[PDB]
Amino acid sequence: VFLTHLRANKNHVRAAVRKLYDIKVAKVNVLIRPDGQKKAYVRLARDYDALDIANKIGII
Amino acid sequence: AAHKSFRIKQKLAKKLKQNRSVPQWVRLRTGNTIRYNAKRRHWRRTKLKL
Amino acid sequence: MVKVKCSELRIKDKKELTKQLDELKNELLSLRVAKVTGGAPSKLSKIRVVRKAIARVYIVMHQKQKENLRKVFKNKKYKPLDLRKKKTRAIRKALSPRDANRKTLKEIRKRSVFPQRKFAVKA
RNA sequence: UGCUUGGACUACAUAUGGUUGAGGGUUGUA
RNA sequence: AACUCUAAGCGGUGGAUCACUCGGCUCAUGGGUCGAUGAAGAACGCAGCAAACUGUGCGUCAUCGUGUGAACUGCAGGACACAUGAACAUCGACAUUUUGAACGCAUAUCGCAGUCCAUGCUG
RNA sequence: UUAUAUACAACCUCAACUCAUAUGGGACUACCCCCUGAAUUUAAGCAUAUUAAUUAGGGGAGGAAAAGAAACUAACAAGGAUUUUCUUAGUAGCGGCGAGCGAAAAGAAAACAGUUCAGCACUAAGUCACUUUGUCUAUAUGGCAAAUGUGAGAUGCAGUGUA
RNA sequence: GGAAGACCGAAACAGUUCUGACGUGCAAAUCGAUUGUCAGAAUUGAGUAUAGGGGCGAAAGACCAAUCGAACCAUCUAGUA
RNA sequence: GGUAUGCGUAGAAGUGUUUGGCGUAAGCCUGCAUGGAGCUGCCAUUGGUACAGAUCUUGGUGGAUAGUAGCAAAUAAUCGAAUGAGAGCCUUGGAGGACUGAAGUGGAGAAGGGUUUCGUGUGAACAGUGGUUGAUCACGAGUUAGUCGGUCCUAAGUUCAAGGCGAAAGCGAAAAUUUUCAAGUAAAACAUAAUUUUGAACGAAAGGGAAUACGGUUCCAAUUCCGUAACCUGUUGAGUAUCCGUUUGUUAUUAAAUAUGGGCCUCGUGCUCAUCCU
RNA sequence: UGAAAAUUUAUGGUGGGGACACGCAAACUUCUCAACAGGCCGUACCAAUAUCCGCAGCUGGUCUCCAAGGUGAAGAGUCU
RNA sequence: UUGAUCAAAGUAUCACGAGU
Repeated sequence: VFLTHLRANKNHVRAAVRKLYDIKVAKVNVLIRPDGQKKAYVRLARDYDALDIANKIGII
Repeated sequence: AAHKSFRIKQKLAKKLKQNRSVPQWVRLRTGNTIRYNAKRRHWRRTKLKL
Repeated sequence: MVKVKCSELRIKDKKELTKQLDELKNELLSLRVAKVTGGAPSKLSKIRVVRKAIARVYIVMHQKQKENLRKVFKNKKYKPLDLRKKKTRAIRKALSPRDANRKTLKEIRKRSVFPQRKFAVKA
C-alpha cells in the first residue's frame, strides 16, 4: 500500500520505488479514497519478500 | 451517485473533512468561545448544493 | 541537528548542497513512519524543525542559482522577463523619467538668458 | 526508433523594422 | 385539610434593569499605491495532537536578510544552535499548486493535443 | 516588358510568419469623466411642464479628472485664461404665465504660469530611429562615436516662426 | 386468412359520481369504493430550442417552479392617500 | 458646561417591601434585605426624553392541558432462553403461527443523495412510547481495471472566426459575402496537380463503439484482488510461395527445386527463355 | 417510408516499385510465432411505507432490469 | 442499350545530350 501526492500517474510509482528501494513493480494499482487521498497498490516481484521490505524499512 | 466527477470527488472531501466536531482539547485556549461547531453537518437536516 | 544558519550555508557548494539535501529528505520519510505507526517517543517531533531546516536549503541553493544569473545577464538589453524590476504598473509602461524630461529646443532657449533672480522687491 | 519523465514552448487584435513574398495594380530596362 | 380568593416569605421557569465594551458610525487632517513579470474572487493542499477565523503555495500556521534581544504553552516533545539568536515585528531576498483577461485546443470530462531539447528504457 | 506569349528592376496598393522586439481587454468607484434618459410623485385628477438634462445608467481616466490662454465681456472715467466658495438672487425670463423651475458678466477672497502646432522665406535633410562594434558605466526598453550597416524620411523630416 | 385511430379488460396513465372516509390530515390535493381509453392524436427517461408586457396554448386567459387578467428578485421606494 | 472644602468597598446605580413619612398630584425622601463600582441636588443650557393601546415589532408564559385533543390505513403477533441497573417490542438468537405473492414489503442498476455501507465502543438530547441495536453521535477502517465506463464520432442546437450593424454591453440571428479565409498532399520547375467552402469546437456514463471471462477469496470490496484461462491495439524480432531444363543428392526414373522449356548443339556443358501463388 | 458521422473492407485505376533461375532470397508480409508497454479517473451503500424531493424517517409524484408451483383465457384474482 | 473513362500518347524540332 502507499499514500501519495495527488498527481501519481502510476509510473512515477514505477519510477520512484525502484529509485528509492530498487524494487521491481509488477502491477501498479490506484484508487482514490474520497477523503482526498490516493491510496496506492503495487505488487512485488518474486525475489522480493514483502515482510523483508518493511522490516528493512522499519514498518512493522 | 457513482458517476461523480473530479470536482465533486474533491469537493466532497472538503464537505467531509469538515464534519468532525471541535478539536478535542482546544477549548483550553485563552478565551475559549467554541462549544460545538457552527458548520456541523448531519445530512437530512442540512443540504449541500453549492 | 544544529540549526543550519543560512549565514553558514553561503560558503558551501551546490554538489555538497544536493548531497546535503538528500541526506535529510531520505531520513525525513523514515520519521513519517513514527507519525503513522506511533513510534517509540510520544513524538519524533523533529519533522517541524527539520522541515524548516530543509526549507533553509532550497532558497540559498536558489540564491546562488539566482545570483549567478543576474551577473551573467549583465550588459544586455532585451533582459530576462523574470529579472526585470517588477515595481509598479503606472510608471513602467509610461514614458521613463530620464526620457520624460527630454525638454524641447524652443523651450530650452527661453530657459537660457532670462533667469529667475533671487531678489526682494521692497523699499 | 517508440515508450514513458522532465522542462521550454505554441492566444488573438496589434504597432515599427526583418525575411520570404503575391499581384491582365503602375511603369522601366531588355 | 380537597378546592378556589388574597397578600407577603421561599423555591422555581425566565433575562428585563442598571452598570461594564479588545467593537460600530460620525467628524477632520494626511499621502498616490490598479495587471501579460499573472491582478481581482474560488476550488483545494495544508500543521504533531486541528474543523473553522487568520497565515500562507509542494520552501505549505510560516519563510532569507533585518531589527529588537528570551521563549511560545492546554500538553507532550524539541530549544538555552541568547555566546554568534528565542519569539516577534519589519520585510528588500527568494518563492508562488490549482484558475482567471486562459497566453496550447479546450471543461457537468482533471479528458485531447502539437513542437523541441533534456532525462530514462526500447534497442 | 501586359496574342493575358519570358526575365529583371523599382513602385504601388497587400499578405504570411511557434520571426525578432514591445504595447493593450481586465479588477475597483465614494470623487471624476463622454454616454444612453426612464417612474411613482407635485397640477388637489392628467397628457407639455415636474421627478430631471435624474437610480441601473458601464466605454473611459487619474491623484487629479475635465476646463483653460477667449471667434468672451461689458458699452462704461473700462475690463481681460480656467476652475470652487460669499454675493449677484430665489430677483431676468422660461412658464396648462398652473404647481413650480432658473442662471448670469459685473463687485470682493484663495491661488497664480505662461506657451507649442498648421500654414509666406526658415533657406545645402542641416532629420529621426533601429542595427552591429567599442567608449562611459547602470539593476537605464540607457549617454559617445562609428561601419556612415539599415530603414524611416521629400507624399516632407529639423531649427527659427503662431489666434 | 387478422387488417382497422374497432371492443371488455392489467401494471401505464388518467380523475367521473359518491357531493362518502380525515378537512389543527396521510397531505399547502391525498387515501378507499367506484368509472374511461389501452396497439396510437397513444404512454415517456435523458439531450436542446422558446423569455416578463413575453414564452406557450387540439383555446381555459390554462400553464411558466405551492405564485398567471402578468410573474418571480434588488432599486428610483420611508413612492401617494 | 458652571457649581456644592458633594456622599462612595466603614457598600455607590437599579431590585424587591406586612419599616416610617411628606404633594392637591406627577414624583422623592427613608429603614431593612440582596448586590459589587460608580453615582445624584441647586442654575445655566438642551436630545433619538416618560406608553395599556397601534389585526403594533421581539423575547419568555398562561388558562383549555401541561396532560385533554388524539398518535385508528397496509391481515397479527407469540410463549421460553438470554443478557440487561431495568424489555410487549426494537436487541437478539430457539420454536413456529400468518403476511409480501415473481407487473413483491425479494436480488441488483440509473438521476439525486454524500460517508449513510462495516466493525468496535456506548450517557444525555435524536428514533412524535420505551431502548441494551440503530440512517444520532464516540472511535476506527473501508471503494484497486488495457477488456465494465467517461474518454473518440456526430444528432437536434447552443451562434462560440470578424464581412456586419449598436452609444457601448453584447446580438428572443439557415452568420452560406469574409487576400491565400483550402485539411493539404513524400511534393515537379515556373502561384506541387484537378482537387476543399463556411473556417473551429463543445454536445449521448440511454444513441453510435478496440477487444474477457471463470472458479474461489475479506471485517465491508471483484467481468478490478490473487489462482487459472483468452483477446485487442501498437511496436520489435524470428521463421514463412518464392533455388529451374538439368543434374549438385541421385545411373536414369528422381529429388532440393512453388511447374522449366526451347531451338541449337558433340549431348549440351553452350545458347535462349522467363516466374509479383495454385 | 422508418437518423447522422468517427472508424472499415474489398474492388477499380494509370503510373511506379518488386523481379536474375543453378538462386542468397525477400516480403507496411491481410501467414505462423516470441519479447514489449497501454496513461486518466468513476467504483463501498440506500436506490424508497427509514439514505430522493416533499421544512420531517410524511399512505403522496420517481427512470428501467430480471419475474416461479397451482387454478385458469392469462403477466387476472385468490393461494404456497 | 443501369459498363466505363482522370493521371498524354501521337506529333514535331530542339535536350538533340550525359554516361559511352
